[PDB]
Amino acid sequence: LVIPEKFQHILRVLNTNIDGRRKIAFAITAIKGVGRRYAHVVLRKADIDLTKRAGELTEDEVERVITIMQNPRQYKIPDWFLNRQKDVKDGKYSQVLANGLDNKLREDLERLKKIRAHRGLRHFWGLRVRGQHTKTTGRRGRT
Amino acid sequence: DKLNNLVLFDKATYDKLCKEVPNYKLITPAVVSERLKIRGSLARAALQELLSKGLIKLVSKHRAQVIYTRNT
Amino acid sequence: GHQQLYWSHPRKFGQGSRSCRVCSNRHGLIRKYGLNMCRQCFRQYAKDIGFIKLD
Amino acid sequence: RKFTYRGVDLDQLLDMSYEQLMQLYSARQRRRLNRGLRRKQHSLLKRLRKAKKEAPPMEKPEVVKTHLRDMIILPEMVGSMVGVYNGKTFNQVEIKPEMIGHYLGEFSITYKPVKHGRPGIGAT
RNA sequence: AGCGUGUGCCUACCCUACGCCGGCAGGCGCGGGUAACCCGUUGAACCCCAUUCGUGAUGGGGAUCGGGGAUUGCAAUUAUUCCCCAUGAACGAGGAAUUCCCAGUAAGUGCGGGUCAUAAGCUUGCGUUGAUUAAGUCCCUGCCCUUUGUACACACCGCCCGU
Ligand SMILES: [Mg+2]
Ligand SMILES: [Mg+2]
Ligand SMILES: [Mg+2]
Ligand SMILES: [Mg+2]
Ligand SMILES: [Mg+2]
Ligand SMILES: [Mg+2]
Ligand SMILES: [Mg+2]
Ligand SMILES: [Mg+2]
Ligand SMILES: [Mg+2]
Ligand SMILES: [Mg+2]
Ligand SMILES: [Mg+2]
Ligand SMILES: [Mg+2]
Ligand SMILES: [Mg+2]
Ligand SMILES: [Mg+2]
Ligand SMILES: [Zn+2]
Repeated sequence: LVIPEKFQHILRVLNTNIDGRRKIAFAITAIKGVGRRYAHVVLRKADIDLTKRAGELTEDEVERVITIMQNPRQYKIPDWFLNRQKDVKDGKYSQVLANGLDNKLREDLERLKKIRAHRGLRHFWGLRVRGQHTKTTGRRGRT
Repeated sequence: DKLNNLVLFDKATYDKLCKEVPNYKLITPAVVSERLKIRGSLARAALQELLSKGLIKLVSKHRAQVIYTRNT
Repeated sequence: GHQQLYWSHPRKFGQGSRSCRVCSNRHGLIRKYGLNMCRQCFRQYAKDIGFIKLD
Repeated sequence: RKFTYRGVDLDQLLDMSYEQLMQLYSARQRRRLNRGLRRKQHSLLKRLRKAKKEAPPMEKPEVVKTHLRDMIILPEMVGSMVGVYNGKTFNQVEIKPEMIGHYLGEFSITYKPVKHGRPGIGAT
């Protein structure tokens, strides 16, 4: 129960800071694009015990987790689990992560804006997008 | 203020647990967590280890509450 | 021609496919037990139908 | 730089049949195509093809007007001028290759964006 | 657990057991019920017993958005509804003011009926767990009586005086 001599209080994974005091399953959800389900299935695929903290892992385990996370399709992770199934531009299934997600959302908004679809116009104006009523709600953030 | 509790035992805290906890007359993961600046999970693990070693009696076990006591 | 266009819109479901059997009104319709009456006509004819107020 | 729809460029899209295009589309478009198109959509497609055939080699085709706001933009429509009814006026839209899979009604807005005035006496 | 519904003049639209396929929404077969007969011994939810977390806007909360899949429809875009990954906002018990309630009651928790091609954050009912406080008063609010005053009777939202 004593802390190991080599313990990582802070980890640097994918330009993200991971708190080594949290359990490994929930520690890696700090990466944008990874949730509880995806983190749990990745760790179950890596054959890593879920009863240890993030800082207790060795470098081999960390790099294995990163490699499995980058390429889910290689490690029998199903397509329906992925969050970027059937890309519009290239048609490839994948899981998009911290910065890639940030620019992929930007490209998805730019596509709608340039083509002048109604949803893109709503995004440009700053209004609701999924057909909600705006008369009485959503006042916060407006003058 | 913020409450920063240890998640893994240190030398001083492990010595405190091994020396003073078995004499508290009322041992509870919340009590050990509050006195030793420890998280609840580490306190539960330490109390289970002490119970396994036989240094502490168990009075009642429940999911909400576990109660320990010093040996007679 | 006109024969095709007139009344062409399908009316197999919805409020436009049902009406009261007494006054031909489409609002407040009662379909339970196949009554097919609006609430006002039902309140007018309840005693004749056989519905009694006990509570 | 070259346009590709899910890894397929425009020429192959034009060569593909409807069954091949069903797998490229999304669930709603696939279901719509599986249920089939009716007479009016075929008439609109025929009119668009007729208009595009008669265009001069360097000029745009003549605008074809329609009320069909639920028509799915097929790859054969790219490069045609369609006036879409919005309830009051026919708005002119040129089909771009990036419009494949959307409806026509998404590109002719049905309301005027709100610019607010001073609130009246009845507001508290 | 309990109250109930279920294949319809026009009228298209019922409740579903069992086997297989799919990870899920679902899809295929093949049967029962016009009903104390079938769904159904209605294996409901809170609740109970264990596991993990540990005062951190946190594994609390789930708003807003991206990408996919499926069902109802003639038609789903201004997202019908449903499913899966991802994103993860305010909110740490709420000012002046104000509502309802006296026992199987208040509150917690689910389930039926109405609307219903698609369908409940509403309503109308049903159970399950189950209390604190009180057996008084006219202080507030309101409404009744009796006495009393009136120049009011379109009845104080009245009548009426002087610049
Ligand atoms: Mg995350
Ligand atoms: Mg809406
Ligand atoms: Mg608003
Ligand atoms: Mg959070
Ligand atoms: Mg959270
Ligand atoms: Mg979508
Ligand atoms: Mg509208
Ligand atoms: Mg989620
Ligand atoms: Mg209800
Ligand atoms: Mg219903
Ligand atoms: Mg209502
Ligand atoms: Mg009083
Ligand atoms: Mg007097
Ligand atoms: Mg008098
Ligand atoms: Zn009637």
